Amino acid sequence: RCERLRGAALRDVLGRAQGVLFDCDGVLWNGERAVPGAPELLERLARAGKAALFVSNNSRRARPELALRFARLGFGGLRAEQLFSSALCAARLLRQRLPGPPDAPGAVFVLGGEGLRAELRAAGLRLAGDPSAAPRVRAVLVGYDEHFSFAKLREACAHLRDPECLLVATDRDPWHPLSDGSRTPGTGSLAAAVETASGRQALVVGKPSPYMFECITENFSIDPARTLMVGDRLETDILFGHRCGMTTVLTLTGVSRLEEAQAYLAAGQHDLVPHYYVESIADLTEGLED
Amino acid sequence: RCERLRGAALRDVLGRAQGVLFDCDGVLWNGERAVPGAPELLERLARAGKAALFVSNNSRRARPELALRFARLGFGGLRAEQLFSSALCAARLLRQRLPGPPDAPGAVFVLGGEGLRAELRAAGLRLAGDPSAAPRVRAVLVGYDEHFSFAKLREACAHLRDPECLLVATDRDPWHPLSDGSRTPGTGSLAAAVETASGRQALVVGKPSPYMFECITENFSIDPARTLMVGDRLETDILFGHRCGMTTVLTLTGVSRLEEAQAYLAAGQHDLVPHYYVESIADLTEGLED
Ligand SMILES: [Mg+2]
Ligand SMILES: [Mg+2]
Repeated sequence: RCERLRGAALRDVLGRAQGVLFDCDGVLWNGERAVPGAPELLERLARAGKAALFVSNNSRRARPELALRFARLGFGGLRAEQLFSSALCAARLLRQRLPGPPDAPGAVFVLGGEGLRAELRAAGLRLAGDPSAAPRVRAVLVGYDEHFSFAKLREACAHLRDPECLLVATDRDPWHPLSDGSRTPGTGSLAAAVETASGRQALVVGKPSPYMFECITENFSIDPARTLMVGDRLETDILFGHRCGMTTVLTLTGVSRLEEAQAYLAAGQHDLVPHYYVESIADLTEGLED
Repeated sequence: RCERLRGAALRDVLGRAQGVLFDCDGVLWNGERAVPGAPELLERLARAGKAALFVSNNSRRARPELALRFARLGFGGLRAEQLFSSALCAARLLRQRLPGPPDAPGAVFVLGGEGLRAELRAAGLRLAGDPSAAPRVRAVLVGYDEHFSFAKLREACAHLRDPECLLVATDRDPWHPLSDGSRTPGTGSLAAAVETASGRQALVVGKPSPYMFECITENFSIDPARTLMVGDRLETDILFGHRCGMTTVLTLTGVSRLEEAQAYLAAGQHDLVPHYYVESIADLTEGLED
């Protein structure tokens, strides 16, 4: 129904909620700059005894470095266990799913940087291109790869020739905004290249995939009916929220515009329609008030 | 109806035809090896006074080097004017369509090698990355780019931010077979990456695009109702043949299997169903016989 969230309703929605899931970029901050009032919403949520957790499709950085951004931008006492990234969760799914014999479960061919590789190793996954004592490659992982090349695409497809080799994508985010006003290509753009050349569909880890929620709920009980999902991207965070059965809030500090959300409601595409919208998440603090 | 082409029917089909359009790879040859009897079909067609022309989605080589392959593999007196490649035709469409003011029609940002660039220049197109006297980039061309990188993908999308900048793809061939038994990623795989990151649909030049036929018929009159289209790929050559209104022949020396064609006929997908099939194009010579 895309309701602007204020007043009596806002107080009710937040009061009933046991917890809040926050996308990060476009939500808490944009580039170098925190959304004013965002850290203090988080303080007021802790103080109201409502759980905050964070869901990021970022596969560029391992958790401990991704956590750094919080403090850097004025988000104080957040513990790394509150942060879930597609990198963390890709590492976890591969451990859960690697198809090979117990004695040698398989190597993962990874398209991604050093942060992503760390997470994978941190989960006990063997990587192709790590020094040998070559091991059979049993999954291809496509992450945000700034050094993506045709040669890598060619290698990924050679591995995927074996149909028992998994294809995994961290996310399908097509592109990402930068401070200046330019976009960077996303993982979804690289996944599309790998899918097309190999003739395969990827297993997607990050939002809007329901697996990202399975990853959050390994370490925490979350009743999605009592949880809010807050994000800036309709096709990522809002869609995620719907598939998980959460009340969705669109914040207008990021990628999607209100026009796009109103378009989808008129088209009846209810999965990409937010329950609520705030101009920025500093607008939710008012509904917690002492 | 997917009829195996022989006997009385074969003699009739070839007798009525004024001309034949041949895909090259998987049709005339595979890798280093000519299909036996293929050069002599071509001799017998000339001798029957039936026109042969050649249609290739190849954007790797400029015409004069692409022509070399013919003689190299025992295809004698073929003149370069009989050969149409997506590279040649991409060069032509860009000249026809570049959106800029008469005094400076615009530079083309190209994802492709030295062969492709030559064709583009040979048509009088200005290239980004050629030395300056930067010129405004008014088209992005995605060809077969063996040196494709994330950095190039990022640059192509920056150009495409301007919506008056054209997106052009030479072809959408996802992958290509090699002698050994491995595939190389196709242009379609790189086009999918560029499309996804930029949020745009490419203008496609090569088969199955109807534009490839417009490109052939600039230099030649072809009555498609009296022309045969022969290829190995259902989704490329057969589909092309259908959209152009030609009688389509599948040859079994290349990518598509007869099973795949029979599947599509049962699914009623008539555009990807060949009129006829031969095991190899050496089987058509018999229907010309003196
Ligand atoms: Mg976001
Ligand atoms: Mg072919």
